[PDB]
Amino acid sequence: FRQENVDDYYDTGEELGSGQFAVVKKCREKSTGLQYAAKFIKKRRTKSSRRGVSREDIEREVSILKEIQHPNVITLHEVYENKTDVILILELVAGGELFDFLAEKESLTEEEATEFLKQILNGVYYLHSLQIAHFDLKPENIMLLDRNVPKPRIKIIDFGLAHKIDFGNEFKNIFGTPEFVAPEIVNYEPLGLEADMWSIGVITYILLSGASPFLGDTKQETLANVSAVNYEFEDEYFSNTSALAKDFIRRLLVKDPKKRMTIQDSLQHPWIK
Repeated sequence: FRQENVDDYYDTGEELGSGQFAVVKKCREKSTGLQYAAKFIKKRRTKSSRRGVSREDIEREVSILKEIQHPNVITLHEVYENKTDVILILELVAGGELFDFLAEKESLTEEEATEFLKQILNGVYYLHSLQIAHFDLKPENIMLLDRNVPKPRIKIIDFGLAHKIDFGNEFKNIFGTPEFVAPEIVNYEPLGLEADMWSIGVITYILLSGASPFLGDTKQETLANVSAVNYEFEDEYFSNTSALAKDFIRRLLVKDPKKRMTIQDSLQHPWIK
């Protein structure tokens, strides 16, 4: 990573958002005048510390980002590091959240939505081809490059929990928002590409109905619902949803990961064609 001072080449600006471990600010590259999204990740000081992110976890997120290159995935521009932080100069998005964009339009044809879901599936497809499990697929991580265009492109913007599946030993923890994680995760079981697919199933469900399939009033209720895979298509929301759509969701939200559709099967699915 570049050991120089970010402030020497970029002019940080307004804060765009915060996370338990990071804070992304909008910056302007001095020599080009181009805008970027600088993500500040505070380093872990001690192995016993519960604060910050271990340089290994940072290493992992940087390598992944450095490897990927797809229209539906954020791109990494530069990486700076100082005494306390590791700054990732990331591509800057302007369209906002996908779900904020859709939730501003009138009715959204079941097909008009599939066009967006198709984009997501691609990005995931790309990632999975390189054997990369995103592990943090959720609305908040799905924005739009530009919202003032004929066919706005979606971008998977975060890669913190992203893991490269290596033959041999595996990981077990690494889980994100309860509302979107898969049962394998909750029960701390062997993880794979299946988790991402479960996530996709949840996205599509919310995408079409506007309701979460496992969102409890409290983190514990949710995890409980997820663990029990007790979702349902209540006629109050899924009354104007095709049979194929529900089938598509059913094949994704299944407890046994081996029986759960894969990114390829989902693209071959008749609801996507």
